Amino acid sequence: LPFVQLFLEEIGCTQYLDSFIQCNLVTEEEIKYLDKDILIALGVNKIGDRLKILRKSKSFQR
Amino acid sequence: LPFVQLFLEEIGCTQYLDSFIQCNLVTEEEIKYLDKDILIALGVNKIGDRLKILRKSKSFQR
Repeated sequence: LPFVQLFLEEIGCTQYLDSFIQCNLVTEEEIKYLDKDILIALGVNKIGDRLKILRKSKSFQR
Repeated sequence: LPFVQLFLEEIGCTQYLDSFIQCNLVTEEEIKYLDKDILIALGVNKIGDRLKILRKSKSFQR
């Protein structure tokens, strides 16, 4: 019962829900099993925060 | 042994020398711990290849 929403809420990325669901980041693993260039492509050209998600994406260890 | 040019040339980043040297990616480690946002911010907004560098970036171990 994953909820990337609860995660994006911490990384203030409420505008990355329908964006992540498209790229496939609605899981607590997909983000941990992906890259950052995927986010930017996901539809988040917003340079900067993108780097944050990069680190947050790793927030998952398992 | 700073020769990222050899590696950047293998990934096709001939136009990332003065860019990498700016951020400090002229080492076989700096890029080993860099992100896509770091590259895009480095001066490579070129969406796409960025992901490649992100992958090759990991090409570095020790």
